Amino acid sequence: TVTNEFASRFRTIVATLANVVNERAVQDDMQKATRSCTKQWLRHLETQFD
Amino acid sequence: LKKIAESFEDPSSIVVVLEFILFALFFPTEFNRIKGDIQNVLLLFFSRWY
Repeated sequence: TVTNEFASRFRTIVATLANVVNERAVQDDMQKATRSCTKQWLRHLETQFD
Repeated sequence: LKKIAESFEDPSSIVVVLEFILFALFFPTEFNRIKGDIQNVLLLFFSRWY
């Protein structure tokens, strides 16, 4: 395959987890920058897994 | 096509996609000769983003 099925599934896992952490962030009145930071760290793990 | 290692994490990775668009404009023929080897980059970008 052009794409690992394992990395794909982990990426959808981080899709769900990232939306869960964004929900949790907006509910808890967090600054947009720290949000950008957790979101970026999440993408970072996504590529490392890739 | 010379290899391009692009993970496509940050939005600014679009810089590389932009490069390809320019290549299909400034040199449509040479681009046609290496379209495909470029598509190998584009399906990474497209998998990751869409």
